[PDB]
Amino acid sequence: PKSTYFSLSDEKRNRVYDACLNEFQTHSFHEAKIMHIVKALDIPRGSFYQYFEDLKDAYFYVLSQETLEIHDLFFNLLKDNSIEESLDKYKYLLLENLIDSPQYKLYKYRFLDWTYELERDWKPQSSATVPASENDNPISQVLKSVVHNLVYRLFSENWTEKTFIENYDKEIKLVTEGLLNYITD
Amino acid sequence: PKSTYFSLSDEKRNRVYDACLNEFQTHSFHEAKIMHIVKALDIPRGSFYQYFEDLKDAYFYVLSQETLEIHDLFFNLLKDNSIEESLDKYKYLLLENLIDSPQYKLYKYRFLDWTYELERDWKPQSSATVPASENDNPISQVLKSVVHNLVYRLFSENWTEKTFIENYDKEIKLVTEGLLNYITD
Ligand code: HEM
Ligand code: HEM
Ligand SMILES: C[As](C)(=O)[O-]
Ligand SMILES: C[As](C)(=O)[O-]
Repeated sequence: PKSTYFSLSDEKRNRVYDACLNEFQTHSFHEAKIMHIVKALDIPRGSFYQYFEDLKDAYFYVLSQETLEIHDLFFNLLKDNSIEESLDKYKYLLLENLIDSPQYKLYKYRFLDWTYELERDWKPQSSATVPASENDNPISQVLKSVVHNLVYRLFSENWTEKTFIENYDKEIKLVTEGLLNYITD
Repeated sequence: PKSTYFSLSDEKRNRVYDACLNEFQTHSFHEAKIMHIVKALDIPRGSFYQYFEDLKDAYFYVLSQETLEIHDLFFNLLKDNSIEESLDKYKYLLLENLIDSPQYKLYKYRFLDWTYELERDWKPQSSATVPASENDNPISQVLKSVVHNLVYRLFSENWTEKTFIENYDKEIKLVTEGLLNYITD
């Protein structure tokens, strides 16, 4: 977003952010409209462009902020828990913060309704949403792959909560024990 | 594709398939054109529609056939190798059949240039490209996740071959030993 967005008071900036978040919880990016957001906020359309270059700007900003949060939900556990137990705890933070949440829809669109055009503009502008050390390491890449995939399938196959828990457990156990041990047992 | 495509002689059907494959090795789906394929084959445009409903039909068919092959490259090893060693061998089949191949471009577009519109039409029409038992199991889901992710990054970050091998090894070892053992060692 633009400097004027960041120079808003906490209360005003948080209101603007909430309206942008709410638009993206209820519409895919292709369906989202600047007009919806300004009518929610009851501000002239012009005001929107003082905060953001365009819709994409707001979308990327919302994505970056919510993803940072959903990631921190996991990465914060590693300060006070084994990776094993952090993963088991994260399962339930996901129930509360992803499945039973308005973010369910935000993430379904991100996962299913992405495009090369979005990726093209997203990737070069993006700041890390994971810890600085935690991008370059094999542990994060493996857990990313497997957990993102469970989330993708949750959306894709419209899993119930119990089906999500069942597969997460099976697959995170396989990751934890390894392929060799899972095979022996 | 339509019945008339399948009723072609092996030689004629294989020629048509090669031209469709070649169009998709050199263009993203959005950039691909029926006109390119028929000019390659030197047949009237009308002939194309006797073989396929539309471009999407040919694209999906090509994708399904090449993916079946790239998957079988792995799954065929499991008849004659430990899963551990099959994975290590697969790394090199990927060098020969993905990186140094015309399929590099076919797969880059599939990985990076997909859309909800494509997925919407793809998913319900798709037949399995993996063994019947091998869709419903946690091993396949974990290996899918991790290997697809290595492939995504290969394309995304334009990895050299050596960088692909380095990360594959690190990450497939972590999968094989497990997170616990990788941490201990
Ligand atoms: C243990 C849990 C997770 C880990 C370790 C993890 C890890 C990562 C990593 C490392 C990246 C950056 C990829 C790179 O730059 O190489 C990433 C990106 C991202 N993650 Fe996660 N993730 C986890 C769970 C989730 C969940 C539950 C969601 C959403 C429901 C999510 C959504 C995203 C999104 C939207 C991105 C942006 C780029 C992309 O799609 O890859 N992640 N994640
Ligand atoms: C050990 C290696 C691999 C395994 C076990 C694997 C497994 C799978 C599985 C199980 C599916 C179907 C997902 C489902 O229906 O739940 C799938 C789909 C697919 N795979 Fe792979 N895969 C591997 C490697 C590759 C590679 C190297 C490529 C291409 C370069 C690839 C490309 C695809 C494509 C294009 C699909 C179509 C749907 C999708 O994108 O998920 N796979 N794979
Ligand atoms: C500090 As904010 C997530 O309201 O822009
Ligand atoms: C049998 As075929 C892959 O040429 O349609």
